[PDB]
Amino acid sequence: QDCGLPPDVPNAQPALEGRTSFPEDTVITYKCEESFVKIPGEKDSVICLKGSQWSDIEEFCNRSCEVPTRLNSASLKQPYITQNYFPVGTVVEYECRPGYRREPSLSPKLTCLQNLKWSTAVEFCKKKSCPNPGEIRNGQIDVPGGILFGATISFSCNTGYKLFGSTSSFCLISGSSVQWSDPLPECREIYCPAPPQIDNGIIQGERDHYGYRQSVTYACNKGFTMIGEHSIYCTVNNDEGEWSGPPPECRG
Amino acid sequence: DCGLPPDVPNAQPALEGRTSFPEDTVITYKCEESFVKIPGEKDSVICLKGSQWSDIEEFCNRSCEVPTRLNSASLKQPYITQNYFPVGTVVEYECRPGYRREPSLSPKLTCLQNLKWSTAVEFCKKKSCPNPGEIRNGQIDVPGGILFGATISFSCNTGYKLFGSTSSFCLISGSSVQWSDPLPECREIYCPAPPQIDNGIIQGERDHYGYRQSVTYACNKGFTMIGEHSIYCTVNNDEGEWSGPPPECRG
Repeated sequence: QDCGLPPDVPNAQPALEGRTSFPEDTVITYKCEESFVKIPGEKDSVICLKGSQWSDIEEFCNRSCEVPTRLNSASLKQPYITQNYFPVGTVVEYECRPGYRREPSLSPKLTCLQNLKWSTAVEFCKKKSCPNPGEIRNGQIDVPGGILFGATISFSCNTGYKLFGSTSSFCLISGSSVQWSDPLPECREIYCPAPPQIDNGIIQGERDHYGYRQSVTYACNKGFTMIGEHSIYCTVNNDEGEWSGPPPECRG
Repeated sequence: DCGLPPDVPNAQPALEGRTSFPEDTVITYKCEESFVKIPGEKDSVICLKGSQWSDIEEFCNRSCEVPTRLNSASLKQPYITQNYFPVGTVVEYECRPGYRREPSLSPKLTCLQNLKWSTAVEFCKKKSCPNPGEIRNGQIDVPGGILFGATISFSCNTGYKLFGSTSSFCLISGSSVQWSDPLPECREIYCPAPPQIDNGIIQGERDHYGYRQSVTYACNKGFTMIGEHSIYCTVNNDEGEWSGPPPECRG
C-alpha cells in the first residue's frame, strides 16, 4: 500500500526527509533548484494513491534572477519587495530612499538577464542636497566635500575670535529632507584684560573693551618722566587675550 | 733809570725779567687771585726824573670770578663782558636754546661775601618737544621723556614692516624744540598669492592675505584631499611666507 521514491522532476528535488517508504496519501513536495523558482499557481506536489502510485506532476520550475540587490539610494516598491519569482524579462520598480531624490531622466526600474543577472542600475536616485551652510561672522566654514546628504562641514574662527558652539555639522536626514545636524556656531571677540593702571600716569582716552591688535596709549602726569613704551597693544593667543607687554613707568 | 717799582697790595708788577727801567718806562700792576681792578682807577706807575716812580693808591677790590657757564641760561648784557664782580653784585641770565624760563625762579645770581656766586636755581628749564604722537600698527618707545635732547625709537606690531627712521631726536629747531625725524610707517606684510592646486579650489578666496590669515582648500567632485586642508600666512623678517605646502587633490 506504500509508494517507493517519488518520480523524477527536472529542476526540482523532492523533500523525502530521509525516508524511502511513503504510506498511502503521503504528500511529497518538490523544491526547485538554484536559478529556479516554482511558477505561481503551479502544482509542485504529488500524492501517493492506491496501487503504490504517485499522482501526476509536471515541471513547475522556471529560471529567475535572485532578489534585486539592496541599493542605498532606492528601495523596491510593492509588490516586488515581497516577490522571489523573477522570471526573465521582469521589471522591478524602485523608490528613492531617505534622503535621496529621483533623477527624472533616469528609469527607477530594473530587468532580468539570460545568465541570470540584472540590468545595471543607473543613478535614478541621487543624494539630496543640503541648504547652503551660510556665512560665519568672524569665522569660517570648511566644506571638505560638498553639502550633499551625508556631507560634513567644520567651523573655525578668525584670529582674535573664540568659537562658541559645535565645531562640526552633518547633513543628516531629518523629516522629508536632509538638514544640517547642528546650528552655525558663534565667533566671540576675545577681549583683553583691562589695561594696567600706572603710577603717576594715565591712559590717554581709555576704552571700554580692548580687542585684538587694539592699543592703549599712556601719558605721565606733570613733573614725571615716561620711561618705556608709549603704549601697549592687545595680542591674542589661544582664544586668550594678553597685553603686548608691561605698561610704561612714570618716574618722578 | 729807576729801580724796581713800588710795592702795591694785591697787585704784582709785570717787569718782564728786567731790573732797570729807563725814564718814562711805564709799568702796570696785575691784581692777584680773588682780586679785580676797580674801573677807572690807576693801576700803573711811570718812572720819572729822579729815579722816582709815580704815585699810586690801592686799586684792587675783592670780587667773584666770572659766573660759571650754565647749560640752560646765558648771561645778559653787560655782565657778559664784565670781570669786576664786587661782592653784592647781581648778574642776570637769559634762557639758552632751547630752554624756558621758570616764572617762580629768579634768573639772577649774587656774588657772596666769600667771593662765591649764589647757587643757581632751575630758572631755565628744558623745553618740551611736541607729543611724539601715535603710530598706526606700530609703537613709540619714549625711554626718557620728550624734553630737548630726548630720544624716541619706533617699532611695528607683528605682521607690519617698518618704513622710515627707527629713531628720532628732540633737536633744537628755530625758536623751539623739534623732532629730528618724521613718524615712520608700518606697512602690512602681505603674503604671496596662495598656490593654486590641481583638481581643487580655494574656499572663499581673498585679495590680500596678511599675518595669521589662512586659506582653506577644497577638492572638486570625485577627488580626495591629500594633506593639510589649510595654510596660514606666517611672517619672518618682514617677509610673508605661507605656513607650508597646499594640500593635494587626488583623483
